[PDB]
Amino acid sequence: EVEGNSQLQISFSTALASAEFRVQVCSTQVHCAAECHPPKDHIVNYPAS
Amino acid sequence: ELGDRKGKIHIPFPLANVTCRVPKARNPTVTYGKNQVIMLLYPDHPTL
Repeated sequence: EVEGNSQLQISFSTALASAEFRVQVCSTQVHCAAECHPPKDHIVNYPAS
Repeated sequence: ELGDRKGKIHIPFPLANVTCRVPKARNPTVTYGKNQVIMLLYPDHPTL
């Protein structure tokens, strides 16, 4: 939900360490800069994309 | 004084498919590692 001059918090999943991705909110796009770090576990108990 | 002269009678207790309640092997002691799984199997009877 949007109104006017505000902000929004979103949860995202990625595999890359250096992630430069575009998020399409409604009909307009925004560039996101992220420097993701490795997790504590090497083997996981659920599948992913 | 007889060739193949014979009679026939219906017999009790026929074979019929039913359902049987069995059991299940007990879960083993599972420990995870780097791309490997360790299982401590304790079978009471021959388990596959």
